[PDB]
Amino acid sequence: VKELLEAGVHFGHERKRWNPKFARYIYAERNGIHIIDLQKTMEELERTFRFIEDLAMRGGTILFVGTKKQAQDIVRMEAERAGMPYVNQRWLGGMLTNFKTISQRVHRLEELEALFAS
RNA sequence: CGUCGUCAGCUCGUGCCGUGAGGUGUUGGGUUAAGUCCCGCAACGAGCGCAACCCCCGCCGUUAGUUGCCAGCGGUUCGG
Ligand SMILES: [Mg+2]
Ligand SMILES: [Mg+2]
Ligand SMILES: [Mg+2]
Repeated sequence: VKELLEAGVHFGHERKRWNPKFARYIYAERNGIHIIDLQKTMEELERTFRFIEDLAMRGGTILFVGTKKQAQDIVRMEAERAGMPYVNQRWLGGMLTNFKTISQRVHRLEELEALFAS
């Protein structure tokens, strides 16, 4: 019910542009495309999802980062529905390490939403 | 105080990179008088600069008329 759908379009990408440390999961090469194996894919999906199901109800927050044209609005839609923050548009330089500084930009957003209804 | 020159610049906080000096921000294309602004961006902002806030000169209005003008019967030293 997982790989029945994951075998839809959700596997098989970039030809001859490959980071070869990813070759654990890389299955074959047909029409140039490095097709990715689905078995280790789904077990690695469980390895992620066990951690997500732990640290998602432990008060832990997920930060959904996606910048390409392909993954913009389907990150923006599915990111706001668990309270989890996202970056739909260009994710800036140091939102995380410089978080205490970009908190000032969030507060300027709040003190500008004060100036909207003003 | 003159000067580079009213020239568009010089920086900082924090983050990143770099052993380090130091970058980055401030590069790039566009744009203006301008580091002016926006689009991308390891940058996000901020400070002094620029601009604007000041004043004159421009037009119009309100108030005010011992300057000002004939519109007015009309004096008339016959002259604002
Ligand atoms: Mg500096
Ligand atoms: Mg270091
Ligand atoms: Mg400036």
